[PDB]
Amino acid sequence: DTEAHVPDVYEEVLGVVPITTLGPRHYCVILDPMGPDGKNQLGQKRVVKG
Amino acid sequence: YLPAVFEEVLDLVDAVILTEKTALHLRARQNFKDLRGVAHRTGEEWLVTVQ
Repeated sequence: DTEAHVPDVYEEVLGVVPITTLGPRHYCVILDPMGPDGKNQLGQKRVVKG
Repeated sequence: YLPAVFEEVLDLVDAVILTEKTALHLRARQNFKDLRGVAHRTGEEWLVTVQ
């Protein structure tokens, strides 16, 4: 979207998140991931690999 | 908003933050009709969400 984003007056910077990368032999269990609605499906956990 | 001759200005109330993760649980202090057009009694507690 924007490689250099200026913190807007309407935005507070909570932090910067490093990319979580899964190797060819790796999986992670994402606690509380969104569905397609963009809303946090808490409690759930989605295993992501590959 | 330029205050009138009678309006004593109180604190600036900001809109609460409502994402689908959260819902605002509030109690009506008295009979009125909300912005959505729903009659509420003098203490009925309901939820306002992103919907």
